[PDB]
Amino acid sequence: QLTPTFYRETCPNLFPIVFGVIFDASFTDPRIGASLMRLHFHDCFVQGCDGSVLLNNTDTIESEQDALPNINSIRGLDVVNDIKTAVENSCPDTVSCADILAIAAEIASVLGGGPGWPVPLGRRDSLTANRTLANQNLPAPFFNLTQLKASFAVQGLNTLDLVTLSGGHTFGRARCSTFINRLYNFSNTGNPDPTLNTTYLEVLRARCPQNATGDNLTNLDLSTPDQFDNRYYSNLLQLNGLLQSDQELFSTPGADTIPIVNSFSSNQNTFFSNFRVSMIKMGNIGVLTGDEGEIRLQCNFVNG
Ligand code: HEM
Ligand SMILES: [Ca+2]
Ligand SMILES: [Ca+2]
Repeated sequence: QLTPTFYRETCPNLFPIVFGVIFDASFTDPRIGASLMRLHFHDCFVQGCDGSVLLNNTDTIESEQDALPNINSIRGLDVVNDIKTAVENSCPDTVSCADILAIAAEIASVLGGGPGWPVPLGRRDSLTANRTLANQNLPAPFFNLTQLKASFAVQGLNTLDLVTLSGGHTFGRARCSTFINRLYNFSNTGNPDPTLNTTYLEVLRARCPQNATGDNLTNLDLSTPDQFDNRYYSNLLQLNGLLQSDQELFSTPGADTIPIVNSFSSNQNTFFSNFRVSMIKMGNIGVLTGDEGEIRLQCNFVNG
């Protein structure tokens, strides 16, 4: 039974240590926060929030890091190991990698202006990984509302939960290819997605030609690119949602989620509160406790 003081005696100043690490790691990278959060997300949806995603390729394991949604996309496993190293120098093999990811996501929010909350801890690391599962569990951006809702149900999350965690896109980056299909030829129609702001449609065609020498980066939130706030929901009202799965929350005739987007864009505090709740719920998926699993000494390889 996960408890926020699971380390009260075991690792007294756990939080202070990891907080410091993530803070210095931002002196040169104002994106590591968003990167760390999304990392905790990709862990939970596959096999459970058990760090299974941080495992590298072995003669015995085929890393999830090579699945369609992970390859050439997720980042920051480096800053992740720096945390482990510093935590170990204080609490020799007592804190799990799994928990470290969960603590990073909360700290990231606080460090970006967003809300905070007491993180329940006590999970244990796994001994396996599942690449194929990864491909069939993480939602893709070209999914329609029906599809998105179903993917969250598999995890035990509802419609509110879906629209609430999408707020994570209030900061961070995304490569051209992930949304370019709605810039020139949507649905084989030869024309741009009719639900994308025309002004933005230009700025975007600028950053993402119809053929260049590679994938350029662009902010998920044109309003407040690095700050955690309800701007992401406001943007939807003016058709400025970057990804296809973002806009669909508001521009899907019929809706169900529309009143919720409206609700949030109005009262940021309201949005903030559902979040704290939703993040806790997600951090409880397929957890390993008590004597299950182990305490990894190095987050990239299993003990031995
Ligand atoms: C509901 C389905 C979701 C879809 C379809 C989705 C899709 C994406 C895609 C395609 C990218 C960017 C393209 C790339 O860089 O390769 C991305 C980035 C991001 N997503 Fe999501 N995402 C989803 C849910 C979430 C959730 C639940 C969170 C966390 C609460 C989240 C947090 C982020 C962050 C912070 C980034 C950028 C991180 C960075 O800059 O490295 N996403 N997402
Ligand atoms: Ca996992
Ligand atoms: Ca923002």
